[PDB]
Amino acid sequence: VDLEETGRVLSIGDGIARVHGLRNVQAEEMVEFSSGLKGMSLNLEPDNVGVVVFGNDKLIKEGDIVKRTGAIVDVPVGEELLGRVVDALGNAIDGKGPIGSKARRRVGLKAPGIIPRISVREPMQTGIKAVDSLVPIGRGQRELIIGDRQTGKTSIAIDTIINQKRFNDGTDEKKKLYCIYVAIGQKRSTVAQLVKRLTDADAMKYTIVVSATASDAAPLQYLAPYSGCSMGEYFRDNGKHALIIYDDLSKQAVAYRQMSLLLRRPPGREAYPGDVFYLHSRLLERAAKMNDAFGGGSLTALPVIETQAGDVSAYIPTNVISITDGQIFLETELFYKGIRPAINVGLSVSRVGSAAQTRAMKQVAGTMKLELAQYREVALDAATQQLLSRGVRLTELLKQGQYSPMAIEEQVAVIYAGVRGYLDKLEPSKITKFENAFLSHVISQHQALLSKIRTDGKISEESDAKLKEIVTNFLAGFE
Amino acid sequence: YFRDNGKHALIIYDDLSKQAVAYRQMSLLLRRPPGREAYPGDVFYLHSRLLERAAKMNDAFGGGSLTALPVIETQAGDVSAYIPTNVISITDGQIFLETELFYKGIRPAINVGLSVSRVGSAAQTRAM
Amino acid sequence: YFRDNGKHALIIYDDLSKQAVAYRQMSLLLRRPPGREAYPGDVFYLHSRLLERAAKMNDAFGGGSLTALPVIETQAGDVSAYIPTNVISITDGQIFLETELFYKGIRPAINVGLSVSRVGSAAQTRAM
Amino acid sequence: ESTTSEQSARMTAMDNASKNASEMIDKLTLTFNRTRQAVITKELIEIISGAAAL
Amino acid sequence: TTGRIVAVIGAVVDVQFDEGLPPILNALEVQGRETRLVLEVAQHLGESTVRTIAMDGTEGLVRGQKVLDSGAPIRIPVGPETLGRIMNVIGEPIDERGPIKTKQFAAIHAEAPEFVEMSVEQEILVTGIKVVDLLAPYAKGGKIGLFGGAGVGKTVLIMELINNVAKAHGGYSVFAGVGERTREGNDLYHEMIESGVINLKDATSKVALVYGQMNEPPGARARVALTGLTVAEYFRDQEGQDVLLFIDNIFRFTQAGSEVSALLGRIPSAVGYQPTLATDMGTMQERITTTKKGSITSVQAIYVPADDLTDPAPATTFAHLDATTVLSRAIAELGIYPAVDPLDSTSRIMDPNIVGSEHYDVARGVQKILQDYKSLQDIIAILGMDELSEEDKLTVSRARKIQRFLSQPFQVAEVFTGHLGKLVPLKETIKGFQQILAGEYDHLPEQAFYMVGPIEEAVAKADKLA
Amino acid sequence: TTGRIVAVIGAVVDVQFDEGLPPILNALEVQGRETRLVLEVAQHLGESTVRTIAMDGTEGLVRGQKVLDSGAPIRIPVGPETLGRIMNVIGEPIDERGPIKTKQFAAIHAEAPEFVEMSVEQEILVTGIKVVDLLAPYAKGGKIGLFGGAGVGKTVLIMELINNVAKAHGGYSVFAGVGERTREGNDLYHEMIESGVINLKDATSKVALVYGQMNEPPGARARVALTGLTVAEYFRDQEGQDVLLFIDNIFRFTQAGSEVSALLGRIPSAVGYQPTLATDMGTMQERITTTKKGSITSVQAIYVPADDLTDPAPATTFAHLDATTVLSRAIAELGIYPAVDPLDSTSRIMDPNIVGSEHYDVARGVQKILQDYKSLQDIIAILGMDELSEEDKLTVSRARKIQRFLSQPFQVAEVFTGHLGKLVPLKETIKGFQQILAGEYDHLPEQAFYMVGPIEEAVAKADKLA
Ligand SMILES: Nc1ncnc2c1ncn2[C@@H]1O[C@H](COP(=O)(O)OP(=O)(O)NP(=O)(O)O)[C@@H](O)[C@H]1O
Ligand SMILES: Nc1ncnc2c1ncn2[C@@H]1O[C@H](COP(=O)(O)OP(=O)(O)NP(=O)(O)O)[C@@H](O)[C@H]1O
Ligand SMILES: O=c1c(O)c(-c2ccc(O)c(O)c2)oc2cc(O)cc(O)c12
Ligand SMILES: [Mg+2]
Ligand SMILES: [Mg+2]
Repeated sequence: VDLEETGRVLSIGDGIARVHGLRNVQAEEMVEFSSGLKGMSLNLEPDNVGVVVFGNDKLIKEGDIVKRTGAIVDVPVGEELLGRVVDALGNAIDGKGPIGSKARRRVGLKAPGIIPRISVREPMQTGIKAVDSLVPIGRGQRELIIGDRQTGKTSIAIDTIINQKRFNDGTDEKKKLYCIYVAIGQKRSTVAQLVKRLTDADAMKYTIVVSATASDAAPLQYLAPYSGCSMGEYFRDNGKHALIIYDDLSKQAVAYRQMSLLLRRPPGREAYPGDVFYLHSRLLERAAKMNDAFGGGSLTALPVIETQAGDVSAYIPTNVISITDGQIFLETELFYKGIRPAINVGLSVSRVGSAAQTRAMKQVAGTMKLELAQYREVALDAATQQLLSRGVRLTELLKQGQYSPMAIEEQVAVIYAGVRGYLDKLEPSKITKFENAFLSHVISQHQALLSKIRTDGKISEESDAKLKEIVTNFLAGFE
Repeated sequence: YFRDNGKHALIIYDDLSKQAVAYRQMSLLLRRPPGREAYPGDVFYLHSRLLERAAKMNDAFGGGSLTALPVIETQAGDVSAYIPTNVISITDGQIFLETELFYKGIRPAINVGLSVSRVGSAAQTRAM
Repeated sequence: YFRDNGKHALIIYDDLSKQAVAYRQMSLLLRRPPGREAYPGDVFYLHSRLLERAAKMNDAFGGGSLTALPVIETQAGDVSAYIPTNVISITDGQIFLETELFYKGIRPAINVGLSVSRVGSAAQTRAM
Repeated sequence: ESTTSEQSARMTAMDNASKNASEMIDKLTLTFNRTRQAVITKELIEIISGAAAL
Repeated sequence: TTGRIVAVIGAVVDVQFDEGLPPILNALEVQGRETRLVLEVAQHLGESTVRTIAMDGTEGLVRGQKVLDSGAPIRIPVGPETLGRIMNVIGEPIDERGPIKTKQFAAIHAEAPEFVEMSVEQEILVTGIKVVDLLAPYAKGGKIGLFGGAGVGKTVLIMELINNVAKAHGGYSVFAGVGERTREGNDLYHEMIESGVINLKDATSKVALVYGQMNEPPGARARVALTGLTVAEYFRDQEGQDVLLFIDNIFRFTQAGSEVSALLGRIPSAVGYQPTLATDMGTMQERITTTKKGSITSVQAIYVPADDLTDPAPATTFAHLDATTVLSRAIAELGIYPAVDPLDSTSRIMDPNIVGSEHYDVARGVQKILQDYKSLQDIIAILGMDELSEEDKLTVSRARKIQRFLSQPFQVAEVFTGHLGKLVPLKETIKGFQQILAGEYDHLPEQAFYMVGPIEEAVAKADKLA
Repeated sequence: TTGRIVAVIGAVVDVQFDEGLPPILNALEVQGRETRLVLEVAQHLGESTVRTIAMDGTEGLVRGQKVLDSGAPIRIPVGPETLGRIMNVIGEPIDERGPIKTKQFAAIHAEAPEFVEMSVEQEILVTGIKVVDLLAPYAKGGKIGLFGGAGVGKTVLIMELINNVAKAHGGYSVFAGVGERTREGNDLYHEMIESGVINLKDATSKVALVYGQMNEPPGARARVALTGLTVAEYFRDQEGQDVLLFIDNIFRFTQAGSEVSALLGRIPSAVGYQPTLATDMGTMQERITTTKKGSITSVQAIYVPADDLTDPAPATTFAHLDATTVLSRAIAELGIYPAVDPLDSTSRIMDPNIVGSEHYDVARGVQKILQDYKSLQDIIAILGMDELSEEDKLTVSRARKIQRFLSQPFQVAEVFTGHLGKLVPLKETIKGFQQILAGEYDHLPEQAFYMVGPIEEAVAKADKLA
C-alpha cells in the first residue's frame, strides 16, 4: 500500500530500474528489491526513481516491489573482515559464514581536508629492491602501478602485501600495516589463486579482499573500490595504517563507461563520460596521512592502471597520473628481456616518498640512482666505460623473483656490495648468483650487523667498516 | 532457379557498397539506431543472408550451383572499414585490386600477394 | 555604408574561428542538432553570407568597395581541416602562416606555395 | 685497408638505419591505430549527438 | 501465459502480456509459424511490454500474433546424445538425423561458478603435442588464443586436440561455430566424419557441434557460444570431465554482441563497440573454468581487426587468455606440422612455480637456442656455414634438430599421409628436448628428428637410414 | 519565499517555488542539513521551477525537502581577515581557526572590468628562470599560463615561481587550489607557515588561500576559481595594490563544468564538453586582470588532457594569456627540466622595443637554431649524425648545447635533480646563450651545459670533466 517507503518497478532494461513511489528516499540511499538484490537511488525525478542495480537485473521485473533501507549506501567495516573474501557490498564469498561486523561506513565519504593531514614520513616497505630504493613509498601516499597487460603489475602489489608479515608478527603497533586488495574486472580464478597465495604466505590473516570480477555486473565493479576504501578508512581514522590496492582502475573506468553510456550520458574522449576523472580523484584522495591530532593513522593506495602498448599519454592513464603522487611504470620490453621487476626507472617517480625512506637505504641508494642515471645516457674511453660496467651490474642487483620480499636491511646489504664497487670485476651473468650466495651468508653468519642496521635505521661508521670487511672477505671467497 | 534445377549460375553484385548505402538510408529515416559509419546493426545480416544463398548443391538436390562475385568499393585502401570488413569476412576469399599496380602497368591490377581463394586447388584442373 | 556611397573600406574579422564557436554555442542551446564537429549544418553559410558582402561596386552603383581580411586559426598547422577549408572555399585566396617558417626567420611567416590570390595581377600596379 | 674499413662501416651504418627504421615503423603503427580508433569513435559520437538532439 | 506482438522492427520484437511478465533472458515461442521462432526477452519497457531479440527472421509477423512465454531461458538438449550431432542456437538438430534424444535439458544462461567453487591450483592440460606442451602449454580450465586462418593445418590441429583430450583425459569436446560460414560448417562436418572424431554408425563421437551461421540474426549469433558452452557444462558438472570447448570465432561473438546492442538503441562505446563489451565477454568467459567437479578448457580462434592488438575486441579478449597458439604460414612452408610458431606462441603458466623448474628451463633453453639460431641466419647467408665457431656450429646443428623434433604426426591425419599418429606424454616431451640440448644426439642426422613422436623414434629412424 | 526540491541528479537539483522565484545566480540554502548546502540557480525551467547546481554532496536529499532563497549570489569574506586563512568555495573557513570576521562580503559572481578599465602598460617580470626570461618572458601584471600534461612539471614550476617572485613581493598574494591534490594544499600551507608568509599569531600574513580540490563535487570545483578570484579582486581594487594570483589548476574549472553540463540538459559540443565552454571561460578569465585601478599578476597552471593541446579546454585558454609556458612530456623524458617547449612558448612582450634588441636577437637566434635542429631530426633518426654536412653537424651540436643550457635546477625540485637550485639574472641568461650562439664553446662537451645556472658554471663543469 505504502508509496513513501516503498515503490514498484516501472521498467528495467539498461541496468537501471525506474521506480514509481519511494516518495521518501534520499539521493544515494540503498534500496532493496523483493528478489534480495540491493540498489542505489541515483536519479530522483518528479515521477520516478532511477535505481542503479548492484547485481543481475534479469532478477528484476516490472511490478517488483522495492523498499527503502533508510541508509545512504554503506558497507560493513572493521577488523572482522581481516582474512575474509567479500564482494562489493561486504557480503562474504569465501563460505566461512557471516562477518561479525559491528561498525558500518558510507562508501561515498569525502576525503580528509587540508588540516587533518601531514606529509608522508613512515616507510611503506614493499620488500622490492627496485621500489624501496628508487621509488620509495610513504604511508598515506598514492603510487600508481602502471603498464601493459602481463608486465608484473599485480606482483608488485602481492609482494608488498606479503612483505608486511615481518612487521605484523612483531609487537610494534606503529610498524604494522593492514592490507586490502580490491579485485575489479579480474578473472575469479585469478582472485581465488591470489588468496591461496596469501594464505600459503600466511599474509591473508591481515588482509581484506574485495571482489567484483569479470562476470559481476558493472555497478558492482564500479562500487568495489569505494567499498574497500571505506574499510581502509576505518584503520586510517583509528590510529592505524592500511594499504589498499585497486586492481585495476582501468577495468573500473570501463564498467563506469558502460553505466554512463547505458544512462545516455554524452560520451567524450574514448567514449568516456566527463566525470571519469572525478570517479578516480574522489576515491584516491581518501588515501591520506593523518597528523598526530587525528590519530596519526594513514591509508596508502596502489591503484593499478593497464596501458595499451605502453601509451601513458592516453586519457585514463594521464587522469590517474594526475591524481597520484608518482608512478611505477612497468615496461613490456624490459619484462620480455627478463628484467624483472620490469621497472622503467626514468619514467618512474615517487613525488613524496623520499622523506619516508630509511636513512640506511638513502646512504646506498642516492649514489645508485646517480650511477643508473649516468648509465642510460650511454645505453671506449676509461671514464665512460666504468659507467657501463657499473650500470649492467646494478641492473642485475635490482632483478628480483616473486614471493621473496626482502627486509629493508637485507636490501641495503645487497645494494652496498654494488655501489661500493665490489662487483666491478665479476662478470654480469654471475651477479644474480653472487647476490643469493652473499645474502644467505650475511643472514646466517652475521645476524648482529643486520639487526643493528634495522635498529639504528642507519649505517654507522662502525657498520660501514664491518660491512666492508664481510663483502671483501666473501668476494675473495666466492668462486 | 538455375541452382535448384541441376544447372549452374554466376551472379555479380555490382556493387554491395551502394546497396548498403541504400539500406542505411532507409534504417536511418525509419529512425532505427545508427552504429559505426551510421550503419544499422542488421547490415552484416543483410549481406550474410544474401551471400550464403550461393551454394554447391549435392547430387540428391540436382548438383546445381550458384557462384557469387560480390563487388565492394574501398575508400583509400581501407579494407578495415565497416562494410568491407563485413563482406570480406562473409566471403570465401578476395581479389584485391590496387591503383598503384594499375599505373605500374600491372593490369589486371590484382595484388597476388594479398588475394586469396580459400577453396583453392579444389577448383583447379590438373593442367593449371 | 562606405561600399555603397562611393567610398572604400577594409574590414578585418579577428577571428572567425571564435565567431563559429559562439554560433555553435548559440545553435546548440537553441536545440538545433549538431553537425560535423558539433558545429551547425549551416556553418559554411554563416561565413559565406558575411564574406560575400565584401564586394567591388560598378560605377552605376557608385564605384565603392568593401575588402575583407578574415582570420582563421588552425590547430597544429592543418589548413586542410574542415572549418579552414570552409573559409578558404569562400574567400578570394588565403595567406597561410606557419610557425616553422616563423622560427626559421621567414617573417612574415608566409608559406608561398600554399597561399594564393585569386585576383592576381589585376590587383597590382603595372610596376609591381 | 680502405675498402675493408668502408664495407664494414657501410654494413654497420645500414644495419643501424634498418634498425632505426624498424622502430619508427612500430611507433608510427601505434600512432596510426590510435588515430584509427579516434576517427571511428569521433565519427560515431557526431552521429549519436545528432540523433539524440531530434 | 500468452502475450501479443505490439511492434516488429527487424530483429527486435515487442510483446505485451496481460498478466505476469517473462523475466529478462526468457525464451518466447511465437505462434502460427512454419518453423520455430524464439524471442529472447531483453528489457522490460514498462506498460506490461517486453523488448525481445529474435533468434530467426521476423518476416511475416503481425501485430497481435500470439507469443507463449516458455517460463525459462533458452533450454537445449544436453548429454552424450548431442555428440556427433549438429545443433543450432536454440537446440534444434540441423544435421537432418532426426531428434536429439537426451533425458536432460539445460538453460543457456547460467552464472559463473562461485568463488568457493573455484580451483585454487593451476594445472597443465597435457595435449600430447610437443610444441604446445613444452613451450606454450595449455592450462586446465583456461582459454587459448588460436591465431591462424586457412591453410595452416588449423582444422587438423582442432580435430587432433579433440582426439588427444579424449585419449589422455577422457574428456569430450564441443565446437561452437559463432558466425559459421555454411560452406565451411559442412566441410568441417565431413572432415570430422572422415577423421573419426564424429561417427555416424556407432557412438564413438568425441565432439558435439553447435553452429550459429553467418546468415542468422545478430541475437542468434550472439547466443550460440552460450549454447555450445552449456553443452560443455553438462560434461563438466554432471560427468566430471576435463572438457574442451572450441569457439570459432571469438571476434564474431563480440561483433554479434555489438550488433544486438546497436539494435536495442544502446549508445556505442569506443571504436563503435557495445558499451557492455567487457561484461558480455566476462559473463561468458568466466563460465569457462576449473570447478571442484571438473573443468572446461576453451580454444578460441581470434581475428584481430585491422591487425590492431589494442582494438577493444582483442584487448578485451586478451584479459581472459591464459595461452596463445600461433599457427604460422611460414612454419607450414618449411614442412613443420603442426605449424605452431614456437617463439610467437606464449603461455601464462610457463612458470616454474606452476610447471616445475625442469619443464621451465628446457623450454627456455629451447626458446633461447631457436632465438640464437635466427641471429646467426644473417651470417649464414654471408659467411657460409663453415666459418662459424665450434660452439656456433653446434648451436645451428642442435637448433635445426629441435625445429624438426617439434613437428609431430597426427592420428587424425593418418588417412591423408599413411604415417602413424603420435601422442607424446609430457615427461617424454621434456626428456626428448632435454637431451638434444645436452648434445646427446649431435652425432645423429638432422632428418631423423622430423615427423617423429618420442625421442626413441628419432633413434629408430636414424638407425633405419642406410 | 520557500521552495521544495522536486528533482535530484548528482550535483544538479531542481527546486519549485510557490510565490517568489529566485533569480539566476542566487544562492539557495537547503533546509534540514548538518552542514551548509548551497545551491546556485542556473536556470528558470518554467512552471515555477528553477534548476540549480549544488556546492556540496547531494546524498541524503529527499523530494519535498525545503530550500530558502538567500536573496543574493554566493557571497564570501573579503579583505585583510582572509590573509593567512584557508576558505572553501562558499567562504567558510576550512583551517579550524574559527570565523573569518570581515567587514565586507563580496559576491563570487561579478562582471568583467569594462574596456575603459584596461591597462596597456608592459614591463618584464624577471623570474630568474632561463628559458622563460629569454624566450617567453613574463610581464608585471600580466596573465601567465603554464600548460602541461600529467606529471610534466606544472606544480613544481608554479611553486618555484612562488619562491622566485612572491618571496620578494611588497603586496598580497592569493592561492586558489582548483581541482588539485588536497595533500598539495597541506604541503603549501605548512610550507608557508615555516617561511612566515603565513603567520598564525601576527597579522603579517601576505597570502590568502582558497581551496576546492579533486575531492569536491563538480559544482564546488566549477566555482572555487570564482571564489579565489573574488578574494584577489578586493585586493586589486579596495587597496589599489599589486596582487599575485596563483591558480592550480584552472583546467579543473572547465572539466567541472563539463561534469554537470549533461545534467543541465545541454546538447554536448566537441569531445563531450559543454556547449558553453568558451563563454564560461571568458566570463571567468576576463575578471582575472590588471586594471587602471590595480595590478594582478596571474599565474595559472593548465592541465592538458591526454597530452592533447588541441583539446577544446587548453586550446581555448591560449587567447586568455599574455605569456604561455608550454611544458612537454617528450622534453621531460629527455631529462630536460623545466620541460619547457622553447618553440611553443610565447610572450606578448617578446618585442625589441620592450625587451631591447639584444635580448630579442639572442632569443630569435636560439629559436632559429632549435628550429633548424628540429628540421634535421628525421634524417638523424634514420641515418644518424654521420650523413650530415659539416654545417649541419655544427647546428646540431650548438642546438643540443643550447637545449641543455635551457634546463635549470630548481630550489623546489632539489630532491629530484640532486643539484642545488639556481636563479640566473636576466643579463647573464642573455650572455650565456649569446656566447653559445657565437661559437664560443663549440670545444666544450654537451653534458657541461646540463643542469647549471650561469654560463660560468657550464665552463667550470667542463673543467671538472677532466
Ligand atoms: N619478479 C618476477 N620474476 C619473475 N616472473 C614474474 C615476476 N613478477 C611477475 N612475474 C610473472 O609475470 C606474469 C605476469 O605478472 P602479473 O603480476 O600478473 O602482471 P600483470 O600486469 O598484473 N598481469 P595481468 O593483470 O594479467 O595483465 C606472471 O605469470 C608472473 O609469473
Ligand atoms: N623543474 C623540475 N626539476 C626536476 N624534476 C621535476 C621538475 N618538474 C617536475 N619534475 C618531476 O616531475 C614530477 C611531477 O612534477 P609536478 O610539478 O607535480 O608536475 P605536474 O604537471 O604538476 N603533475 P600533475 O599535477 O599530476 O599533472 C616531480 O615529482 C619531479 O619528479
Ligand atoms: O581526440 C578526440 C576527439 O577530439 C573526439 C571528438 C568527438 C566529438 C567531436 O564532435 C569532435 O570534434 C571530436 O573524439 C575522440 C574519441 C576517442 O576515442 C579518442 C580521442 O582521442 C578523441
Ligand atoms: Mg594483474
Ligand atoms: Mg600539479
